[PDB]
Amino acid sequence: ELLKPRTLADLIRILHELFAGDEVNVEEVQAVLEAYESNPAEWALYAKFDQYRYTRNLVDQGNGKFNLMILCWGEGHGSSIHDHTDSHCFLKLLQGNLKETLFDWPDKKSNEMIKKSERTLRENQCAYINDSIGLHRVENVSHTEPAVSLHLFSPPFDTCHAFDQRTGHKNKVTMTFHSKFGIRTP
Ligand SMILES: [Cl-]
Ligand SMILES: [Fe+3]
Repeated sequence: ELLKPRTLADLIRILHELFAGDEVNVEEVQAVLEAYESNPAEWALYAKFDQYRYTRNLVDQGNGKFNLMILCWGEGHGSSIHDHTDSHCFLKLLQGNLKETLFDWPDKKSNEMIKKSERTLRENQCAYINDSIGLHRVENVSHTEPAVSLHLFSPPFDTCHAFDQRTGHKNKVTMTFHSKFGIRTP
């Protein structure tokens, strides 16, 4: 029975219930993420920015079932085109706006990766992707507003691929945490 999360802590408690088993009800998880109304005071601890690129800030390890993290995007910061390592990805906006550009998996032949579509994800909205759907790039294209997003990855993963938009060629990337549980982790 899905109830509205009252706070980030309540959300986390509900997520531990939704991931208690071995499968994932994507629509329920997305609905509860969307229903949490972002409260900046509740997540300020995790919102640690870097001047030069976006940061990944671990919030909860989901009793091993998921990584819940907060990504902090300075003005003009964005990601590579990337996959999600056979995991679910839920992305909820906590502050600002992000542009999500979708791409299909490349063919073996070296070719330009052409976007399928793009959209603007707005405060409190929750997007979903997995490798069966395709690849994406996420960007804060704002010149004046930092963005903050809440990401849930299940199962957790520490590597993925970045794709060269010019060729479709992929390279393995190891993701690093800027902080864990509010503590800077150099
Ligand atoms: Cl992502
Ligand atoms: Fe992603």
